[PDB]
Amino acid sequence: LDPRSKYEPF
Amino acid sequence: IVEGSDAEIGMSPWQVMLFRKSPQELLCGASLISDRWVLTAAHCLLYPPWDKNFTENDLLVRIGKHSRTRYERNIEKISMLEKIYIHPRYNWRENLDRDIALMKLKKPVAFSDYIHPVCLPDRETAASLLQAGYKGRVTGWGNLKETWTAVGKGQPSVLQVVNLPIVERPVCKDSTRIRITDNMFCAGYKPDEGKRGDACEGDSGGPFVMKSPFNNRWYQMGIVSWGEGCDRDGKYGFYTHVFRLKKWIQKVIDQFG
Amino acid sequence: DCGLRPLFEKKSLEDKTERELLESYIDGR
Repeated sequence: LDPRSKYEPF
Repeated sequence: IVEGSDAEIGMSPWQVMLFRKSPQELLCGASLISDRWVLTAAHCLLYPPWDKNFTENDLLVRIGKHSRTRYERNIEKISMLEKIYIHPRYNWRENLDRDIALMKLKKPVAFSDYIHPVCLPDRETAASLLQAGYKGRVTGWGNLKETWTAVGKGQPSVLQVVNLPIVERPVCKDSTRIRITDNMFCAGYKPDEGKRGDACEGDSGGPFVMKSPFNNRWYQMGIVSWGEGCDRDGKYGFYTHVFRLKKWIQKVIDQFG
Repeated sequence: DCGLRPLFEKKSLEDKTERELLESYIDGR
């Protein structure tokens, strides 16, 4: 889920 | 890299930028583990639920890299993959395990003061070093603060360095709520530790190389995979067991290069 | 030659935050 999270990025 | 500091010319000659051609941009970083072989997070190459999914052509790779902005005219490198290689038992579905991928540099790079390889562990090294409290250093150009945005507070000008301790496996299972496997490890100081730093957005794929006091070498102990944010008093990043999966790592090298 | 940064080790330079690395394997004071 990579590290800034589910929902996608900003 | 949350709370870290700016690199120095030559201090991580194995850090590579996973820069897609167009939308001309950067999704991650990886590391130089041969004349022509580069390894990274899998999430960094194949994520369905966000329909992330690339192919050689899709991306292009760069080296010699200090400033995250420009064009490192004659210290930098770049070549495109010949073939990407992921790990056939990867969990983008569950917790993102065996978060590992490798890429047979379409062609081969020739090293210098600015591009030089990293070596992979041996149980010996995989084991003197991968221990509670023994710090490791994580690099990149990732997001200076939790997923947000600023040539400031968003992303750095230059390459970011942080060194973090390993987390007592127990404590690790109690930062998250994600089913964490004996294949992933966690870095980063404690709430109480009174000091902070971490890895953030587009830090991913980025290395977790430590230094063995035995031979003064740099051993890529980890590979950036996940977090529930950036620099939370209460959690620790989660990296890939480069050695656990060192097995696989070998097979594809010895079968296609 | 791997693991040996040609701008430090490879000519005994010591990156300003590496010494901090060591004092964890043998824990400082």
